[PDB]
Amino acid sequence: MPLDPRVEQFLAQMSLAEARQQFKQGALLLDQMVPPPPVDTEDGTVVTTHGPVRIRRYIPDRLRFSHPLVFYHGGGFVFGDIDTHHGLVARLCQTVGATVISVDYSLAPEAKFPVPVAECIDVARWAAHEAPGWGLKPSIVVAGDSAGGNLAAVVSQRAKDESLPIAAQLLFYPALDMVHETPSKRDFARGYLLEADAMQWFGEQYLRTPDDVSHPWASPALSPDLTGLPPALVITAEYDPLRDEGEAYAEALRAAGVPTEQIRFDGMIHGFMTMPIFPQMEAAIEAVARFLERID
Ligand SMILES: CCCC[C@@H](CC)COC(=O)c1ccccc1C(=O)OC[C@@H](CC)CCCC
Ligand SMILES: CCCC[C@@H](CC)COC(=O)c1ccccc1C(=O)OC[C@@H](CC)CCCC
Repeated sequence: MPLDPRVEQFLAQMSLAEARQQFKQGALLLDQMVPPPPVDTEDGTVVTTHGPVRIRRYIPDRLRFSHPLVFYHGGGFVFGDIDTHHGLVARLCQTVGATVISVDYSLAPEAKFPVPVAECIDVARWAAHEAPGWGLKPSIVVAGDSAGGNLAAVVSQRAKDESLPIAAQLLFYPALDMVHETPSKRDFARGYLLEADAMQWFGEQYLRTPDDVSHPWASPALSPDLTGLPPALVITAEYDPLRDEGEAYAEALRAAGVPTEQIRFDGMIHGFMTMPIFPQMEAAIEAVARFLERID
């Protein structure tokens, strides 16, 4: 099932602080290539158990969905911010007609595992508490892309113990298994934007020691019991190392009686939902909207 022609062409044609700017610079380029919709935003800070975490609450023109979204951005645990993922959250907000809190969680290696996992829970728990004050259901919807998809997944699995109501989880090409090699991983290890060397490195920045790989707050795919987790939208790209662990984990949720929609965007690569030059980005944001209609 061959590459999308638009993605094909993108691939064809190409210090910590330095690489971060570079990645910020790459994002904002795209945001000028394809302007985001305007949206009302508030800046703010949540008092978490690991310090203050900056957040941005998005507010849609029409409010249609009954629960807040909590978005954890990607970037491999080392890159990204609220501004990097403005393009996606903006659209999620307006297309879905929901309130989104984009979380500025602490980055690695200056914060190590499992600090951001903690932050993300505290913020979710904060949003649950705030939700009635906005005229919404206390339940929330966690969402993320890649590393952020990982957090979403982990927050969901801790949700019951942490007494945090979650009505759904949205996983955009997440990382779920740092222990197992998989056909897609292996097969798409170099040349499809997300590479294996990058992934080894990210895991050195993020983890304390190499044994953290088999920890379920790092590898949520390894948790043997998935019964009664929140409904899941699991979106994967075809030519992506993380594709296979994403799809297996979705099959597993489904076998554990968790309402699951899994969707592969054929011909696409990892990161495509923060890459608005592709039509498939907004096609997936449409999938998020449709899925979330079914949650009530
Ligand atoms: C704008 C969104 C895309 C950005 C993308 C980089 C281009 C990052 O997306 C990822 O999913 C990711 C990519 C590379 C490395 C890691 C990840 C990831 O989250 O965990 C994978 C494990 C594997 C050992 C590493 C950390 C181990 C504690
Ligand atoms: C269902 C969970 C997938 C996760 C994975 C890791 C545990 C297990 O994969 C397999 O068991 C597998 C083994 C041999 C051949 C294919 C597959 C497979 O996934 O087929 C995916 C096909 C189209 C449907 C790709 C076509 C486009 C490139």
